[PDB]
Amino acid sequence: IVGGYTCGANTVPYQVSLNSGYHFCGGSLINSQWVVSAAHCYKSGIQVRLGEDNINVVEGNEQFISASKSIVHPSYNSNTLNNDIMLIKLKSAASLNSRVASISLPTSCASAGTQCLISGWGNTKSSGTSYPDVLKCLKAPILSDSSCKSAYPGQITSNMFCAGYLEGGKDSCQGDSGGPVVCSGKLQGIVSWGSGCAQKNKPGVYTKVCNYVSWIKQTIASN
Ligand SMILES: [Ca+2]
Repeated sequence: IVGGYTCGANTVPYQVSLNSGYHFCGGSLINSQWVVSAAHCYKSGIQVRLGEDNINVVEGNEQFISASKSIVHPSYNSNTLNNDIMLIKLKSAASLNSRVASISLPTSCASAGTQCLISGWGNTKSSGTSYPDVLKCLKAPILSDSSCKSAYPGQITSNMFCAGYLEGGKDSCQGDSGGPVVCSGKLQGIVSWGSGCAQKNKPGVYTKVCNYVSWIKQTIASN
């Protein structure tokens, strides 16, 4: 997250870290046994880390649970990042409490102008690299589809939305991928892609979760 603020420990209780020996992507806990993330975060050997703030220090509220099954969206296209969403089943159910909690799926899509909370452990610089140990937060609005398509001609599908600031300076970034965009208490987006981080006229692009709720529910019901 570039241009954000330190969330505070366990104030984003649905945020997870995906770990394969190191943090590599975020995700969101959507019930006690399932996480949603970005398909471009797929790999084998995932351990899901819940209840994290500092990802390098054991602080006392963590739950570390390995994945038993990953399901990348059937129509994921790694060249265009269309349908950049996957589901991860945990080997055992998490213990839910005030600091480890699920986030609700949306019943409707959020409109442009809605303010959302984006969070993650990704790079905090637009030029260069600096990776934080603690969770960073950013409040940002959903942008109109016209402004999103004007920023990224030929690249925005119906399964994507833009959020952020056209002036630059505030954005998600590398390492935030897969993490949540929460608006009015619902998961509306997944950190997916962008050109660089926090550049002028290049806002973040997010998977539009409201388009996937039927697939998510059906998949969980059968796996
Ligand atoms: Ca920790």
